[PDB]
Amino acid sequence: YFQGMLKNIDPALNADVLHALRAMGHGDTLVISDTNFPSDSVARQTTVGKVLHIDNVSAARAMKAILSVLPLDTPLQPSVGRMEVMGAPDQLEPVQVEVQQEIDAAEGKSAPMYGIERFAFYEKAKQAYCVITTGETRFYGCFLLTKGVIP
Amino acid sequence: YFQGMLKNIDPALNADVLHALRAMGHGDTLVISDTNFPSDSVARQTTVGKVLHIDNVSAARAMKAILSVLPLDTPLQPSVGRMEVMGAPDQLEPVQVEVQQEIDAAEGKSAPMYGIERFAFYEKAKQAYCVITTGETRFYGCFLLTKGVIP
Repeated sequence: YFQGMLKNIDPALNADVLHALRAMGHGDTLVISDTNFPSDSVARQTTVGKVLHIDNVSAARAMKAILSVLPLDTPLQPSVGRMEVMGAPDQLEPVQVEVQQEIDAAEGKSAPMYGIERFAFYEKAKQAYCVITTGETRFYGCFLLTKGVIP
Repeated sequence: YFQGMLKNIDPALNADVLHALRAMGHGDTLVISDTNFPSDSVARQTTVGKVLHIDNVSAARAMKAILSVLPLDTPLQPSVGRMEVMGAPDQLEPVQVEVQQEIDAAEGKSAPMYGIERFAFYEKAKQAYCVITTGETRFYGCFLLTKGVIP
């Protein structure tokens, strides 16, 4: 839906998502979740308190939309966390490699995601500013972003 | 305050204003108000139901920020209304000429504001999606914008 789209802002960012992205401080986090993650329960614990959506799109498409406006904290710390595949900390899934492309495109440099164990990922998610769920059905399609700061 | 600013989005647009601008449909209206207008009472009647703010800035600075993201309905109808100076429908105040510059800059063509009588302006304001007040202290510093549509 293109309805109500604004000038030079990715139309996939709906009003509730734009609000969250703008209201977050430097160092605040958000989760982009797939359809598998328990987004409803986890979102109840976040600052926003309800699940936000970039619906029907892949995790990579969601990442592209979010990073088109959101600076990442890359100059100061690795700023996109991914889930670790069980028993294989270095393994990347197709859904994850696609998302990495969007991060590197937004940064204009290599910015590899850092791994987070499943349990730790859930606990970090509960401390996020918001959860933004997507149409991503593939396993391990969740990411933890840390907002940076524009000079 | 630059805190939390996003990439390529005028930082004067806070989260509540960005939300409103994105959530409005084609043909929805908003009021940019000066400090003189009864923004609190009028805003209670709008869709948003509370006064939004681009604080401390002039009406023209507010217009610049809003039009940096908001398409106007100019291809279809005159899309910025101004208050008519009492007994002088064609007269423009300094606050109004400044705002016209921002409109023409955003449109890249001449798009003269249309006049609205005081009483009509108030009644239209009550039907707006939102009122966004500013630091504009000068008289007649209120405007009625109509959202357009991007192809």
